[PDB]
Amino acid sequence: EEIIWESLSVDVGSQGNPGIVEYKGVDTKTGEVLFEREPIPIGTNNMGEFLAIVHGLRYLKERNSRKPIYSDSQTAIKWVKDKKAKSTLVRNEETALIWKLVDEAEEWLNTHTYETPILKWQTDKWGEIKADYGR
RNA sequence: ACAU
DNA sequence: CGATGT
Ligand SMILES: [K+]
Ligand SMILES: [Mn+2]
Ligand SMILES: [Mn+2]
Ligand SMILES: [Mn+2]
Ligand SMILES: [Mn+2]
Repeated sequence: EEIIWESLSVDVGSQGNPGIVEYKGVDTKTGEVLFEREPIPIGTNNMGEFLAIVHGLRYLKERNSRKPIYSDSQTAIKWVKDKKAKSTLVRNEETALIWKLVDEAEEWLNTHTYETPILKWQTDKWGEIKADYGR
């Protein structure tokens, strides 16, 4: 209904899907970039969206912030809620790195607590999420 | 059909 | 046009 401007917005960017994956988090109110992941050689859009939310959870918890997180990915929001990323990406030598990051994110979710609301950014009403890569 |  | 997901 209404944008919660006091929030963190996260998004994936990619070159190919599957392909090179990165993500970033920004202050929804100002667009200031708060964190950026170094590009990962092979992953999927949804894996990256998942890692971006989990990194946001860790970022906010470390600084004792109760702000919500916006994501535009229905899939990734559900995976975080389930603490399980149900990706179809083959597990092989080429995909080992992204799968290590995903498994490690799930492990974090299963060993830590948080109250952070994870909210759907309503692209159809509000335009692109402020962490979008412009591609 | 919806979300990327 | 193709791919990732519920
Ligand atoms: K979008
Ligand atoms: Mn997105
Ligand atoms: Mn796993
Ligand atoms: Mn985007
Ligand atoms: Mn895009």
